[PDB]
Amino acid sequence: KLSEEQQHIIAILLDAHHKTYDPTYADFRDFRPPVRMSPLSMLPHLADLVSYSIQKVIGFAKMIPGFRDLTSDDQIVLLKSSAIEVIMLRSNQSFTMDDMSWDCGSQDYKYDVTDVSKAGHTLELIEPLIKFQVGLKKLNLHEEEHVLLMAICIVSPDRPGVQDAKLVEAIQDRLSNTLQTYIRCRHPPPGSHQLYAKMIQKLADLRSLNEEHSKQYRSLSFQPENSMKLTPLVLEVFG
Amino acid sequence: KNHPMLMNLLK
Ligand SMILES: C=C1[C@H](O)CC(=C/C=C2\CCC[C@]3(C)[C@@H]([C@H](C)CCC[C@H](OC)c4ccc(O)cc4)CC[C@@H]23)C[C@H]1O
Repeated sequence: KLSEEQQHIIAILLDAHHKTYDPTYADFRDFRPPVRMSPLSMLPHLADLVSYSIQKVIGFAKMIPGFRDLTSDDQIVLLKSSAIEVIMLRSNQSFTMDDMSWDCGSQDYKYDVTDVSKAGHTLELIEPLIKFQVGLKKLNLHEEEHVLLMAICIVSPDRPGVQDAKLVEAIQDRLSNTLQTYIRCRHPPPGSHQLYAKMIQKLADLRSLNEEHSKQYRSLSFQPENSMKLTPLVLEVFG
Repeated sequence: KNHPMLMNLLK
């Protein structure tokens, strides 16, 4: 049932993810240091973390089968709109339900509600984000499923500004069908029960998170002294 | 477009 084209897709995506996701988190040392101790104390560190994570999401995206047949303008629009969402999705790998934190290997790099709050965010974003993390983590995805969902998130044809939507859809459709078929052949029940649908629902939850994030961004953004603490990439991508 | 860094990282 899983064709050779579909096995190839999955193998490309697993490797691309491995090339762009370091589970030792060694590069975190290059970020401006976190400060816990002060309302925006964590902002430099998390801005840096986000900025790096944008870079890695781009590196992953470039490797998506089909992505390179898209025009530059379309590449750009897909990345601008999906970046935060893929960062949210990829963060699930460090997210632990033990204490509802993202644990990047050491206490310095273990982030919780109060760390995020000290980056200029409120429960308007954080509560539904931790709920996302929890509900995503409970799906217990195979890594194969994880990378397919991130790819499907990026190659989304309804993002506004998209020119060649039909091309975006054919690409996305190839990855949806690979994901559908993978779950059927490799995901045993009961974990497979309604699993595609539950994954598609998470992409819907990410639309709402993206919305709220863009709103908090605009607010922070309006204060030139905080906007100063960001990075040039983050300013370019998040506007 | 005015997205030079993102253009550059995509090429
Ligand atoms: C490498 C990894 C590891 O898994 C660690 C990782 C964690 C991600 C986290 C845990 C920490 C908090 C993160 C970064 C979330 C927040 C909302 C991002 C805040 C930083 C962002 O700066 C660009 C921002 C945006 C608007 C603001 O008003 C203030 C700050 C988005 C996703 C959240 C991301 C992933 O790329």
